[PDB]
Amino acid sequence: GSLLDGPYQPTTFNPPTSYWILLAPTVEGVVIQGTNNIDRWLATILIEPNVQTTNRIYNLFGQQVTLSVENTSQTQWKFIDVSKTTPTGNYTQHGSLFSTPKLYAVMKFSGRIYTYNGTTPNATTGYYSTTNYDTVNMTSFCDFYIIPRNQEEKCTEYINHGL
Ligand SMILES: CO[C@]1(C(=O)O)C[C@H](O)[C@@H](NC(C)=O)[C@H]([C@H](O)[C@H](O)CO)O1
Ligand SMILES: CO[C@]1(C(=O)O)C[C@H](O)[C@@H](NC(C)=O)[C@H]([C@H](O)[C@H](O)CO)O1
Ligand code: NA
Repeated sequence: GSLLDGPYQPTTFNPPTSYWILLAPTVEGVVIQGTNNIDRWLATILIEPNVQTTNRIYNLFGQQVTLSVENTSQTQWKFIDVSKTTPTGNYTQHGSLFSTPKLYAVMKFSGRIYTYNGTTPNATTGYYSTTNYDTVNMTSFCDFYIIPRNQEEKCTEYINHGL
């Protein structure tokens, strides 16, 4: 199709700005990570339905990181964005997406990293103001597609309803 470039394999890349990276993860874990190497170490984790509060180990930027996570949703998977602002600091959790299709998306745009949050089929976009936003290198750990920002409405549709 002429709307969705891909699919592409898991890879390390520095995407251009104004492009949504539509991610299609399979199992629970780290979906994607990215950093400006300065003041933003950002990642998205996926959690299966019905997970009571527990510590889990995630491989973030080549080290084991223990995070306290939960998914109280009985039916929906949970994407959590994870952020630390210093290389030696702690990750905090933001912009949860409760999802049935299990699709996620990320974009570098005007000073920010954009992702989706809320509850499908009514998910919206959210953002993280990021120093040198355009330089952020990403590693996707799952298959992904590329869709232009001018076609954002269709990306939102996919987040909410699936492919
Ligand atoms: C500072 O707030 C947060 C965070 O890290 O962003 C919010 C998050 O909802 C919470 N997670 C749970 C399951 O309660 C978490 C842990 O309580 C804390 O990190 C202990 O490690 O604290
Ligand atoms: C400082 O304000 C903002 C920002 O980055 O511009 C506003 C933004 O709406 C908010 N996004 C979400 C999804 O929570 C974000 C994060 O809480 C923070 O960046 C985590 O470090 O904070
Ligand atoms: Na999010």
